Formats: sequence, structure tokens, C-alpha cells
Amino acid sequence: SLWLSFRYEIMPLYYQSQDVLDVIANSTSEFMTSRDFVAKAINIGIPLE
Amino acid sequence: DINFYTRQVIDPRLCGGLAFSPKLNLFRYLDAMSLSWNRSRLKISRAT
Repeated sequence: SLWLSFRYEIMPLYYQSQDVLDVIANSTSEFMTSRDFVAKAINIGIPLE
Repeated sequence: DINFYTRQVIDPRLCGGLAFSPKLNLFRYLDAMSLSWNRSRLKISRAT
């Protein structure tokens, strides 16, 4: 019984620890990207003859 | 008395053309603007 009285402090302390771990990890794994596209043309000379 | 049958090809190297060749009137046709669907492909690729 005395040992099962553990839940009082272990359950919520662990829950909040996992909460802070999640709230830091989600912001820490942002993996930001930036991209752009263009349609620039390429010219190849054609002999006139 | 002669009686026999033969069948011969139309030697498509020499003959066999002389037709419309449906390549044309379709190759000179929209093949360029239809290809120009690169615009739509770029649009979808941007949001992809």
C-alpha cells in the first residue's frame, strides 16, 4: 500500500515531463525548407542553310 | 493453256505511300500548345 501510494507524485511528474519533452521536440524538429521554380529558356543555334 | 494464281506485295519502299500519311495535319496541329501543358504541370508541381 505504501509503495502504491507512489502514483500521487510519479504519475503527474512523469506526465508533465513528457509534456515538456513533446513541446520542445515539436518546435525543435521544424526541418524548414525553401524552394522556388523558374521556366528560363535554353537557346541552341540552328544553321541558317 | 495457262492457269495459275499469284499474289504480290506493294513494295512499300517504292509504292505504298501516295496516301494522306495521317502524321501530318496532326503533327503540325496542336502538338506545341498541348505540350505547353508544362504550365499546368509546373502549377501542380509547385503545390506538390
